Amino acid sequence: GPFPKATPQLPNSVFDMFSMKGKVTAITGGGGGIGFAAAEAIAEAGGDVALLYRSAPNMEERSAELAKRFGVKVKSYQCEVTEHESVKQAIEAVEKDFGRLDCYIANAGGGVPGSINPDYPLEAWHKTQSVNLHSTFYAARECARIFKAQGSGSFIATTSISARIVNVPYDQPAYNSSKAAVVHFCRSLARDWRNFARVNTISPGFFDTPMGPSDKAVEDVLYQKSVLGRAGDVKELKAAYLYLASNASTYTTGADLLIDGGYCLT
Amino acid sequence: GPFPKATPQLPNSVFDMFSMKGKVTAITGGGGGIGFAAAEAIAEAGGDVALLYRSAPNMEERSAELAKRFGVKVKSYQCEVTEHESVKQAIEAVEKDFGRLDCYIANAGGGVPGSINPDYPLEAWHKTQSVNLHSTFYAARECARIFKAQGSGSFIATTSISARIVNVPYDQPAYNSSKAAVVHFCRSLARDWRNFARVNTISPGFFDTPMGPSDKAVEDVLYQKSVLGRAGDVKELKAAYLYLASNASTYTTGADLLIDGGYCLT
Amino acid sequence: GPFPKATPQLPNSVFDMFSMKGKVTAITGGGGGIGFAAAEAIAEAGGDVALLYRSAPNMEERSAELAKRFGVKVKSYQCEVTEHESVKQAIEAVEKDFGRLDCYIANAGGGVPGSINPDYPLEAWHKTQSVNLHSTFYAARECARIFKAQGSGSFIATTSISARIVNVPYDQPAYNSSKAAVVHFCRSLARDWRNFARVNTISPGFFDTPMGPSDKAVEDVLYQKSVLGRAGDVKELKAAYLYLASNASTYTTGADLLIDGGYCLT
Amino acid sequence: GPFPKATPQLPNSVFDMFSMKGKVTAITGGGGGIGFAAAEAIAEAGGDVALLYRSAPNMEERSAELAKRFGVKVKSYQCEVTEHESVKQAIEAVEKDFGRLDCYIANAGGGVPGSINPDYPLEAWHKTQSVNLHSTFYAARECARIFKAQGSGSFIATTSISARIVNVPYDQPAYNSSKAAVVHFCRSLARDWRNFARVNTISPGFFDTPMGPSDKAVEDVLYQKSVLGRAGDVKELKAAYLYLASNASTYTTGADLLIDGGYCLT
Ligand SMILES: NC(=O)C1=CN([C@@H]2O[C@H](COP(=O)(O)OP(=O)(O)OC[C@H]3O[C@@H](n4cnc5c(N)ncnc54)[C@H](OP(=O)(O)O)[C@@H]3O)[C@@H](O)[C@H]2O)C=CC1
Ligand SMILES: NC(=O)C1=CN([C@@H]2O[C@H](COP(=O)(O)OP(=O)(O)OC[C@H]3O[C@@H](n4cnc5c(N)ncnc54)[C@H](OP(=O)(O)O)[C@@H]3O)[C@@H](O)[C@H]2O)C=CC1
Ligand SMILES: NC(=O)C1=CN([C@@H]2O[C@H](COP(=O)(O)OP(=O)(O)OC[C@H]3O[C@@H](n4cnc5c(N)ncnc54)[C@H](OP(=O)(O)O)[C@@H]3O)[C@@H](O)[C@H]2O)C=CC1
Ligand SMILES: NC(=O)C1=CN([C@@H]2O[C@H](COP(=O)(O)OP(=O)(O)OC[C@H]3O[C@@H](n4cnc5c(N)ncnc54)[C@H](OP(=O)(O)O)[C@@H]3O)[C@@H](O)[C@H]2O)C=CC1
Repeated sequence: GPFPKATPQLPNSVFDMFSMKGKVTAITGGGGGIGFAAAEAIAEAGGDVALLYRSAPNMEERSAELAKRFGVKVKSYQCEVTEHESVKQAIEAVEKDFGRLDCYIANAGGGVPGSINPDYPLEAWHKTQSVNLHSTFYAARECARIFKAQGSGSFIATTSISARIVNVPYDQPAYNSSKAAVVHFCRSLARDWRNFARVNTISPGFFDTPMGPSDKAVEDVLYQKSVLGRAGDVKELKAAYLYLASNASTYTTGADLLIDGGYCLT
Repeated sequence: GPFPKATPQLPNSVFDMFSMKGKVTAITGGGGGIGFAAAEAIAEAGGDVALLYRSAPNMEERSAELAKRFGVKVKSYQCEVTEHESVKQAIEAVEKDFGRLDCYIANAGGGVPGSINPDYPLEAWHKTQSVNLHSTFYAARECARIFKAQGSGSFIATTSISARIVNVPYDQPAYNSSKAAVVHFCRSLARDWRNFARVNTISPGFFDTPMGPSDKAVEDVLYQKSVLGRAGDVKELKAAYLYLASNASTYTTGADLLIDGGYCLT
Repeated sequence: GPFPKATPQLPNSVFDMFSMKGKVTAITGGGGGIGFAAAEAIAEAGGDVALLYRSAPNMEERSAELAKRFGVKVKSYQCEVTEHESVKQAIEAVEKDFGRLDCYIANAGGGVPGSINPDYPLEAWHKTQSVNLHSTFYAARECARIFKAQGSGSFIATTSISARIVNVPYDQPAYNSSKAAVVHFCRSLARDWRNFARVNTISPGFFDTPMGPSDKAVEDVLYQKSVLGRAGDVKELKAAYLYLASNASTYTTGADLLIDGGYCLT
Repeated sequence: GPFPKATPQLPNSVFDMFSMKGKVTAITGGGGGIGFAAAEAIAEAGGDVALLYRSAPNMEERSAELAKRFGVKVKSYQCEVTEHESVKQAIEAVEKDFGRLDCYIANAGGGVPGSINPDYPLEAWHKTQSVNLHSTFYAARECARIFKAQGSGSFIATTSISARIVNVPYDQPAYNSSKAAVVHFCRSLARDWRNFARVNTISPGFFDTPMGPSDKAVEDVLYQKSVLGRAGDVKELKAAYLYLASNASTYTTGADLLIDGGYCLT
């Protein structure tokens, strides 16, 4: 269009920039460590939250608790992120029940570790790519229509240090490549969607979660590589999700927030 | 050690993590666009602010206004950042006056554009390195002592997109290299101050300040490179400075926050 | 077992380091611009070459021309890279016909451009990931066995500037993702395969092949962004492939060679 | 509209691309491990070489021996890279004695290690910056004139993994930041000089030279971080320097060749 494009009117108050009042956020892996923490940050900011889950229990009860706690709307939705159909239906259910969708957090993830050789099953590769990469694309694709119609939107993917670093001692090229794919996929989206949305990623290091250090051997690697000598606590991501989800970050697009206690420094 | 290092207690509330109450932040370039915006964010979070300036007028008046606005202590200090003695003295004055120093924001910057050839004065090169790079080292060196004695601290340097990309059409290798040096200097400090401080950088794209686009030619490059088709407003750096300065970001260290409206996506 | 690992015995002659005498190289996209250029480089260096193609015509005669021109063995193999069985069968045919496999160049690529939209078919996404990413995984999976049996190998993937920047004016997140994925997949393999092989990528900018600038609007961007103001000529990639394929690069692993005429600088 | 710019004269033979016959290369740190290896690669390719040294003994003999060995012209020059006049004096002498200057390799380096705190002398910071960063600027400044007159040139800086990662266990933010500075300074020159020169860097990991692993604690870090479990041998750099100095790399500008045995992967 004509240049320069309009600078938005912006709150004089930094805390007001963080407000999620009147805004709707959907979060996959909603029942998990990072996902629920993000939900708590956003619910505290006054935002309504859709918690998307697959196998997590008590989600209706956990939703009701979060809603009561913060005085916002929280509803849980079953969503199998490897299935486009399920990803789409969850998004359209959120749009229908809430009236809009301002933020999608593609936070569900997983995969299967292993060296690359003929002992690595072909399905292990594709399940891994499906859960981290294809899932993000299925969500983005459908969000694109909502965000374009609203003229606004914020897409966040939870990536990993594995997108830029190679995990040791348990090789996992599949998971590493799938997360790197997401990082640059989101960057491409930031340009693609420049007229109606921002797109950013958060790359956590090791966090105290069921997806954190699997055993003593990875813990020992963590204590050496993390300059802080410890795994993160999920509260330490809360502000970063809220930062990207809100008007705190209206000039932040195509960015990857590295929250890793210095893991990637050495 | 031992390992794991202890987690740091954090409030249950995401907004309480941003609180700067009881904490002291010193900010060079404190009379300037980005530096005063940062000061406003920190004062809003209840933090005390030392405003470090060189030639900016009415700093005593502007400091008192900010103090009254937010109900915090604000005091200005003359500091020439290319002189280690001036940098050291301002740091020691704030330490003496406020009793502590929790966050130093190495935000002052400048330099001289020009192609690298025999018409580029040696002093231009050295003034540019002094104002961006040496200044930061001078600050870090004296902050190290205070942070180590406190066992806590947050060091922030304002870098630039110029640390990772090359500006056009006006060549400025000196400025670009000086900002790249600061980004990795800071990354080096994050490992080095491990036991007592976090250190991070904020890399703005072009912002509407006296250091924003030189002329129409730079403007035209910005309008097509930035996917948002405009320069930033310093309000949109505010939340990022507070993020890093506070307990919002306790597992964030060695990071470079890119806030560039997509300039670097390409 | 113990450290340090043995330093390889190497020629005093730098030109001898480039020799591909007694080495077998397999190259997907072998009938294409970049792939045949690399074949010419390796044939000249005295290497035997397996040319892997899908639809390219006259491959038996082109192979014959190359073999005669350079006095090496050259054979063509039909290989559809989106299918694991065809990738594996080609690799195993080469191993049998040539007796060994020293270097594999995962050079075939493609994809479907387009904005991420409900108008972007799921099939287009998966076709794009298949030809660039899955293909590379399928080759690597099978090479791992040969390479470790041998105690040596060099895996090379042709990536793109699209791995690290986003292409304009024609959005293509699928392709950009898939190439980013390959870059870090190869980095993960470099660690994975550390005892028996080296793994590196070459990321070309725009080159004059059928995969080069698709129209005048892409050309105009290229002229602005490449500091050299032109597309590459495939001869300008030849040395980089020979460098990685040979003993010229025995301490080079996990690297991404950017050959882009400065496309990524600004 | 002089776009597109003509593609240079490109040898059809990959080995002819590496030829340095009729080309003059000046190498600081010429008496050192990497520098002399670079000189041998370039002498073998038929290039004339100026060995620039500060304190290295027997340089007149070592030059004469390299010249006789390869049948090229080799001369030595006393050059203190921290002083602009000495850098310029050596450049102008080379130009006068050899007639030309096609390639400058800013290879000299050093510095003083240490944590950043009041015990790190201001002089130590400035020495470190001078030897790595300012030296490179001093060379570039004067090379620009020669390259402009020639319409051609290849500027190479020897950087380090330290430009991209943080060394451990012995902190060295000064050295790290200076090297990072040089990487992006070079990237900036690649654009600046785009009409008459190419500009690239080579980032070695630890190599077996007096600037290699200082003690067994560094060695132990090296053996666990580099996937090849050993320090580099200087022969393993030769081909990379030749690659950048010659027509092997005519579309390669603004690139950083990482040659680190995978040190930066994990
Ligand atoms: N913790 C760590 O050390 C790190 C984590 N990450 C990333 O953070 C994200 C969240 O993980 P985290 O909270 O740590 O761990 P959790 O195990 O607590 O959460 C992971 C979530 O992924 C969901 N999930 C997995 N597969 C599917 C699927 N097929 N369909 C729908 N949901 C699925 C799970 O849902 P459910 O339980 O309902 O089945 C679960 O809630 C992941 O993307 C992970 O890759 C990145 C770096 C580090
Ligand atoms: N605006 C932009 O587009 C971008 C700016 N930046 C960086 O942001 C930072 C702040 O600049 P910004 O706020 O935009 O512009 P301003 O011009 O408003 O601020 C620049 C500040 O630097 C101070 N300064 C310059 N030289 C010295 C010196 N020798 N000693 C002490 N102070 C000095 C000035 O202080 P005083 O007036 O008191 O002399 C001034 O406050 C700089 O580091 C700049 O490099 C990075 C990317 C983009
Ligand atoms: N040219 C450019 O500007 C750039 C190209 N690249 C990459 O370089 C590589 C080579 O392309 P380039 O030489 O430029 O272009 P070409 O079109 O000349 O060659 C591309 C090759 O890809 C092969 N191919 C495509 N799909 C398949 C498939 N499904 N199975 C087997 N082979 C397949 C084609 O084989 P066939 O014809 O036999 O069917 C063809 O030989 C690609 O990976 C591309 O992504 C990267 C950056 C820039
Ligand atoms: N070896 C390694 O592990 C690594 C080395 N590097 C870099 O490689 C480059 C070469 O080092 P390398 O060959 O390994 O080690 P050497 O010690 O063999 O070489 C270092 C060279 O730098 C020269 N030098 C130092 N200070 C000055 C000065 N003030 N003026 C002129 N010359 C000076 C020395 O010259 P003289 O003897 O004549 O005084 C010497 O030839 C350096 O830039 C270093 O930073 C980068 C990564 C790793």
